[PDB]
Amino acid sequence: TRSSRAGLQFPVGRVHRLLRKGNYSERVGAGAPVYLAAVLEYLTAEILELAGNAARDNKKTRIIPRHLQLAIRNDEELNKLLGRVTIAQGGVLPNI
DNA sequence: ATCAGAATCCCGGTGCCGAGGCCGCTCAATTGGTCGTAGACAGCTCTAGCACCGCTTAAACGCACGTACGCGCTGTCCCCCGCGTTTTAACCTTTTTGG
Repeated sequence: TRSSRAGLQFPVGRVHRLLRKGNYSERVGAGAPVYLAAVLEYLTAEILELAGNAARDNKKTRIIPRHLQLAIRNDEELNKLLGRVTIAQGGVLPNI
């Protein structure tokens, strides 16, 4: 599989097919889906790292939307990235 | 009815084939940088004054804190219905002594 060749866990074939069927360009090079999969995997790893930290901070072993909201709004770079999104059941940060 | 497990089929991966998109080189010449001189309106330094921001006092009145009462999403009382057995009716049948 093309994920194994790149040492990845995200799919390369699926992403290539979505880029192909998304009406983005006439043709798609072979180095774009690998790079994009790597970026997405890095970003999800960062998100899940901070959300797991936030869930342990609450002494829970399973991540809920509240911990995702806390991880997002507590990280400056992520909170700047996800500045317009609202998370259902995410709540708000404690701020008086 | 969702969740876990068995069977298979279709979509990701291998194989091979073609055509062109784009990399590369080379050439043109526009425009962007670079400087220099001259002019003068704009910036600036400063002075001076006052008006507006900020602190302080007062008033009150209208939100919060609190106890008493209100209301449409959920608990009791009943208008409505299909269906049962019943009540009521028009009808048919049979026979009218013995010798």
